[PDB]
Amino acid sequence: MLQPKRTKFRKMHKGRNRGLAQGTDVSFGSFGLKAVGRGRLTARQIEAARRAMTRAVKRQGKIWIRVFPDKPITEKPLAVRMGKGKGNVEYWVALIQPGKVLYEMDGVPEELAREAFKLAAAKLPIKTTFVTKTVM
Amino acid sequence: ARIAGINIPDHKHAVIALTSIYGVGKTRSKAILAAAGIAEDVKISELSEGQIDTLRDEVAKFVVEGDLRREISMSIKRLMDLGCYRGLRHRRGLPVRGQRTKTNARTRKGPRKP
Amino acid sequence: MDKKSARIRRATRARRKLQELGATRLVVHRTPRHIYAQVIAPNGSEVLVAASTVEKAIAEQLKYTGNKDAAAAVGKAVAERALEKGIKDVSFDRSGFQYHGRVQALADAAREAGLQF
Amino acid sequence: AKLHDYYKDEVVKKLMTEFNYNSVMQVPRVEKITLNMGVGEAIADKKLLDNAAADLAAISGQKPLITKARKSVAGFKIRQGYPIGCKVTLRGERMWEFFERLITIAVPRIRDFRGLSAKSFDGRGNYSMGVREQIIFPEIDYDKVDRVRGLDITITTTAKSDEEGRALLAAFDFPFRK
Amino acid sequence: AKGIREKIKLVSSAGTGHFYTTTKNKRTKPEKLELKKFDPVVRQHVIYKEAKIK
RNA sequence: GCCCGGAUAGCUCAGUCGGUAGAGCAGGGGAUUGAAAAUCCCCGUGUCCUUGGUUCGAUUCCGAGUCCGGGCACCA
RNA sequence: GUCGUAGUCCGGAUUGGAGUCUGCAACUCGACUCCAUGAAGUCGGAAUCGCUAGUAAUCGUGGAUCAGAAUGCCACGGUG
RNA sequence: GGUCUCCUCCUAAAGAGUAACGGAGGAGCACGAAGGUUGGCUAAUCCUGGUCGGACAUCAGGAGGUUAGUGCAAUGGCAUA
Repeated sequence: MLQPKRTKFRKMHKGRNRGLAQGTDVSFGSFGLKAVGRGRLTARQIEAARRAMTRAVKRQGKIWIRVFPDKPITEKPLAVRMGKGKGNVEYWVALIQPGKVLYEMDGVPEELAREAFKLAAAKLPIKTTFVTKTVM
Repeated sequence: ARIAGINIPDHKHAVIALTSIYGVGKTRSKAILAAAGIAEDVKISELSEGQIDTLRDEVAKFVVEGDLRREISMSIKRLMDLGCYRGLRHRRGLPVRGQRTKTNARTRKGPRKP
Repeated sequence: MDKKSARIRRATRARRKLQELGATRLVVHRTPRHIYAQVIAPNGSEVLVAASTVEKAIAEQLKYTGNKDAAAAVGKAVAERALEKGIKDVSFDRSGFQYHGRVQALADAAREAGLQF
Repeated sequence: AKLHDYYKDEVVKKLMTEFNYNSVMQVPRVEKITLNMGVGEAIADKKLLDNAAADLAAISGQKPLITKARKSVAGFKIRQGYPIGCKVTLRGERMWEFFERLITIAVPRIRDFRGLSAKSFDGRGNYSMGVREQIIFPEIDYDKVDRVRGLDITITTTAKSDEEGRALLAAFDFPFRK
Repeated sequence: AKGIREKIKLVSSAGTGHFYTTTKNKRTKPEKLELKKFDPVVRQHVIYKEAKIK
């Protein structure tokens, strides 16, 4: 929903490397933004994605984007490599190809959400199953 | 020395030790000192004839000690002699105000009779 | 009892089946009215047994009155003598719950001429 | 003895008709009571209030339990180990005793008496009594009271439900208000 | 560890026989008293008052 | 950036094996003075720097943070 | 004659209950009566005031103001 | 600067084991009992009631199911406890 790359509340560890695979989802609201093409949101992106999902029309409509981070990173200044890794301060959500955005409101959204896609990290179609018989 | 007779409240604040009298309370013993000038922070001793005795003046306005109780015991009986529920309960040591005499009423009824 | 639970030491020894295995038990029962007993091979052969009050024995309803060390004792006697074979084989009587009075009279009723410990 | 008989003899059959079952077994029975005082001295529970059970003891006629404590560290300066209780329960014949010694003697002991709390049934049948002090059940020289931290007591019964009850208690109980 | 306050060593001993048996103890905790059984060179157990007798 | 220490009353500071914390000053109310001081009497409204944890319970104990202070950042 | 050194048979503040008299009228804000309540106070640091004889000390009595709110003020005498 | 022994978990590719100045913590004890055995007993927490409560104190029933407790880390284990 939001990102604020709100930390997962606090710490409890902060390590692990990476590894991606396959997406796992459908829809919840009405309009959607399918992922496709592996990658990882800078989290800071989700903020940029949302901050842009409302310019002309008021905050009207229920925007619900649904992807949750949890993934500290960490980097190193201009130093050698004691292989520890300083703080994280980045947070790159793992995103393989799920797809998550919701614009609970009747309208044209395509040209609306795509207005924010360029902010995203990679390419991502739309597709919107207003409803449900796809999956029991 | 005892103001309203008997009991000499000594070595304590005025009002606080004034209530010693079997008739006045935290408020009453207080309301009297005002029109008496006598402060509360002053121990009865600290006072003088024109201080401690003066208190014994504006005290004859209210009823106190012995007869106060008697005048009440009788007044009580006045309404209690009548076959009213209150009396019928007053002469049995049962709550006449509005408590559950069916249980929990030690101080009311009296000791336990198992 | 068993109502409130079963998660009690009452089952601790009943698992005599392990190690002791061959070790046979008596079980013995309370049930205010009777006492029961029965003796079977551990678990590998429940296809064994003894006798409870077994009404028919001398009369028809096992003509006995009482339940103290009097009736309780005979309550075992039958399983005992009737199971003469098993005695030296070392059985065991499993308290079930408590080892006092009724079950005692039942257990010891066997110790006399039977169940060599 | 005293009162236990009022039960079968002039108490069972009222219930057998009112509410109306068919088994003199389903007739609402009275399990027990269990008294117990409470508030203990966080620090002072020792000489102070050990004579607190001395009362509940003879008041019932048994041996108090004084109980213990199941609370850890958090805000109250006690660490799950002190006595601070009494308990004392009666289900035996001596249960009817303390009964025939309640309704009759001092259910009505305080000037603020008027009956028993209507709305105090445990939700399924039993009722928790309370009251705050005095002895109400004299059997002491009475020149020694140290306002011994009151009395709770909660008569336990096989009452099926809240209102199913009431009519049970409401059948000897000469004290209960109106 | 070897703080003269906490756990120390208990030489222990028996009554006539010249055995040993060792173990640990304390100091502040009630002491200046001890005795168990333990089995000697041979035979029966008994005695073994060790050091610090009742 | 690195290591070591400080953070307690308005100021400057002292203090605690873990449960209710102080001093000098300033401040305040009396006093004495013609009036100010100086002096005399009586007075602490401290969330013990922040945030996590141990605990029944944390100013105290454990980890981290900000801030200050001392030292250091060298060959190149 | 009593009570016998306790917070009392001391001292009366306070409060409650209900009452009187003034005056249109007494909640705010009155004097007093009865009943009950009966506190502080067990003579007071630092420091400070008056008093040289009918004085200080203590005990009452009256009056001005005034419808009715005096322990204040003015005044009188007893004991000393 | 930090670390040099030992104990727990991840890395560690579902038998062992395997590294890095890799990610997190603990030990350098305690205990005449905190061991042995025998007999016996089961959490935490919430709901309704209960005097001395107004968040939690002992009592009563109910929901009461490793979410309790394990002498000290973590893992594993524990009701036959």
